[PDB]
Amino acid sequence: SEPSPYVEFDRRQWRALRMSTPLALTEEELVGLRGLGEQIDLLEVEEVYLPLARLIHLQVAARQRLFAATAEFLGEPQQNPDRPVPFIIGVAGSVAVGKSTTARVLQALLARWDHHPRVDLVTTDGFLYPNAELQRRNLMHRKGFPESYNRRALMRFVTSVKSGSDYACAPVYSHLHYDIIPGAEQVVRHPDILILEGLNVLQTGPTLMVSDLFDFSLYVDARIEDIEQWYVSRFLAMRTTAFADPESHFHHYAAFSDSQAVVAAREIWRTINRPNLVENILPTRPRATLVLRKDADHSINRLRLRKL
Amino acid sequence: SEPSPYVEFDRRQWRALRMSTPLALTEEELVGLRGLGEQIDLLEVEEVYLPLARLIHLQVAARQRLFAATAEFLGEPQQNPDRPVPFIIGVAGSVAVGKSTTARVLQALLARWDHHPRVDLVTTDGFLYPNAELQRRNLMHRKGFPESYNRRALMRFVTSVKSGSDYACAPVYSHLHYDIIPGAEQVVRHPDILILEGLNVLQTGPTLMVSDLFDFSLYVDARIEDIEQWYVSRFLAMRTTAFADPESHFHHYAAFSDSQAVVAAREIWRTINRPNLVENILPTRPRATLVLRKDADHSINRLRLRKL
Ligand SMILES: CC(C)(COP(=O)(O)OP(=O)(O)OC[C@H]1O[C@@H](n2cnc3c(N)ncnc32)[C@H](O)[C@@H]1OP(=O)(O)O)[C@@H](O)C(=O)NCCC(=O)NCCSSCCO
Ligand SMILES: CC(C)(COP(=O)(O)OP(=O)(O)OC[C@H]1O[C@@H](n2cnc3c(N)ncnc32)[C@H](O)[C@@H]1OP(=O)(O)O)[C@@H](O)C(=O)NCCC(=O)NCCSSCCO
Repeated sequence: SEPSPYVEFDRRQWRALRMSTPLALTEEELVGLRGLGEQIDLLEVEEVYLPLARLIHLQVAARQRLFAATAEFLGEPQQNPDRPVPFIIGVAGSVAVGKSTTARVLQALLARWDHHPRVDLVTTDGFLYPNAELQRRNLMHRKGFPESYNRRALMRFVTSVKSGSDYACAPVYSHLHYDIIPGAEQVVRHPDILILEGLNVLQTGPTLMVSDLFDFSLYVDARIEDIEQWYVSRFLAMRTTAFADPESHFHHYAAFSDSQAVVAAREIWRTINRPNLVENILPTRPRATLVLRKDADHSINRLRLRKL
Repeated sequence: SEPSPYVEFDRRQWRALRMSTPLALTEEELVGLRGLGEQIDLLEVEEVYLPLARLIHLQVAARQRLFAATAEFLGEPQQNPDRPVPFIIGVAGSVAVGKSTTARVLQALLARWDHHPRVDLVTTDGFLYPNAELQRRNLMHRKGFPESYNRRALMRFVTSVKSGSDYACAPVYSHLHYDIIPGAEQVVRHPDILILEGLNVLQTGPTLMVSDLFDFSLYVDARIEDIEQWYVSRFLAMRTTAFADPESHFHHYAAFSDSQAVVAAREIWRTINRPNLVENILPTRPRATLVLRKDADHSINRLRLRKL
């Protein structure tokens, strides 16, 4: 036998940990959060996301006590009871694994908490370098990799917010144009909770990084072959959604046949997304507070929690 | 202007943070902790180590609330009020920087806390591979480097203790024989606080490591040229202490002249200790909760605290 920092759960065990947590989300609101391909329904929100929201609100008060201790030690004032220390959450995972929806659902739940906390959600792609700058660094084929984001700027952003700033700015990325939007900004004003979602978020290193500022993090996981399947399938579905727009950077993909589309999508997975997942994303899975394991049908039926 | 995760202090500012913290250490007890070359006196213990001990005891209660939240969420019992969750402390730094004394002094202070906590101290060299095994891996010239320790065993040890085990074993290293002592063990029995001191301790990576289990850590820092100076000087002093013992693995060093000794000590610093410090130890300085900066005279007159 051997001791471990983690505790594994199946949905039956984890759903019981919901207790009385109310369900403040309608089936229609879920739709507004549901991403293309995603199978998440209100049942999963009850048996999986509600226990998560509970665990997170238990730790928010606790986390603040810790920051209180340091404040006390330093002989500082105290804390405007209504302008606390932002609880930062990191959501990571591979492209097409569902992390985007997971973060949006988590934000909706936490925000509808009795004390109605101001909960902001920022995706890291707003921190991607503009295509022209990526071109400069010869990184257009490495878009999504750690070095494709302005990690300095990202770290400055999260640091500014958790340090108690009145406001902090983040650039905005346009998936439609496949590039940063000139002049656009997302202003975050001292939220009570900040969710940061991106491929890169849990990465660690020789310098203090955004992951070192997280008070809680989740990794959305799945069999790599399944994620590729979801990616390719989402790619074919996009021919009639995003790619169908004449303004789309990838509008030429709309006319691909099922066959040509699979070939193109598989190649991008093989040369860009798979390498990034295997080399940079997966290695960060061990440090996540909670790992959500999804089955081939996108169903979350297993979880791994870090008690230590 | 720019926000930061750290707050810098000079001794004048930091010593004021002592408040009423009692001094339960005699000048003679300090001697029993003082390492060869070290200049630490009771004044430094009051202006620097006492504020540290205070800050640590404020965070111990706070840290436990956090583990309490998770226990509550999981619907577990509660916690024998007298067999809690061990607060783990990491102490890192270069060879000859004084980290060994710093850890021993910290242990003495914390243990003499009103509620008399059971405080254990474990140095990582007990986890060094035996010379014969180092020979096997061709690492005898890399002794001290991360790959020279059994990190798997070390992680198992710290994990076992923080997980609440009744007892955990650690091998024992003999500096006199420059090797692991066959059959020797240090038994740690559910301490309230465990201090882990070693060159490697704050290292991070692709797997969950000992640093991920620390609730607080300190890095003992200094100008690299000063540390080399301290190393060489300690080396010459050892000719009449440790090396003077016929049983010493390095007994041949006792007969070196000042000149030959400096040459030998400088070469080891250049080929082993300096490379390790620069490549593996220093890069971990950013993640330490508290950095103790020492001047050429070993004096600690600056500190960097991680509030975030
Ligand atoms: C741009 C980048 C780095 C963005 O990374 P993300 O972490 O946002 O990827 P993720 O899979 O989480 O996508 C997030 C959302 O972004 C959507 N999206 C991604 N690419 C596009 C797109 N080109 N047009 C419209 N929507 C898109 C995707 O459908 C998600 O929507 P939902 O919120 O409704 O679920 C990534 O998509 C990428 O391009 N990686 C490497 C290069 C690559 O894959 N190129 C192929 C481009 S055409 S395939 C578009 C669907 O993947
Ligand atoms: C074995 C190892 C990895 C141990 O690392 P540590 O983190 O314990 O080094 P650190 O500088 O903290 O030494 C801790 C104590 O260990 C003592 N010590 C180190 N080497 C020896 C020794 N050979 N004989 C007796 N005492 C020794 C040192 O004087 C400290 O005593 P205090 O508690 O009184 O301060 C390291 O000393 C080493 O050998 N590194 C690379 C190879 C090397 O430097 N070889 C030269 C050996 S002769 S020089 C002995 C003094 O450095």
